Amino acid sequence: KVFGRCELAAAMKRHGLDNYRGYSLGNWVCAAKFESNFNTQATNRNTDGSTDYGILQINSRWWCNDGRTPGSRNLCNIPCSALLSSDITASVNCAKKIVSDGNGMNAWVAWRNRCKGTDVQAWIRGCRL
Repeated sequence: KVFGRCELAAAMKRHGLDNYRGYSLGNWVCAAKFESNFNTQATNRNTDGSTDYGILQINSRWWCNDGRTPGSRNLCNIPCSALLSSDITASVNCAKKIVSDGNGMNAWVAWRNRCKGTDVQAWIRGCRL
C-alpha cells in the first residue's frame, strides 16, 4: 500500500510515534518519505546478502528474520514479511526498538541525510490529526 502523507501521519500518531524517544511526528513521516516514498511494500537488497523491508526500510541483518540472511539476529522478533503489510504496526514496533538505542534515528541513513536538522514539522502541515 502507498500511504498519503496525512494518512501516514495519522497512523503513526495512533501508534504512539509522536515525541517517541524525543523524535517528533514529522521526523517519522520524513523518514518514511525518503526511505520508501510511503510504500509499505518497498524492498531493497544489499550487498552483504541482507534486505531492507517496508515503509521504513528495516534491515534483515539485525532486526527481522527473512530466512535468507546469514547470522540474522531478529532483534524485533518478527518475520521480515510482517514489515510488508498494508498495516504499519510491525514497522512502528520495530522502529521503536531501533530508536531506543544510542544511535537514535541516525540508524536510518535517509533520515540522517534528508530530514535531520530540517524543519520537519512541515511534514505534518495541512494534516488534520
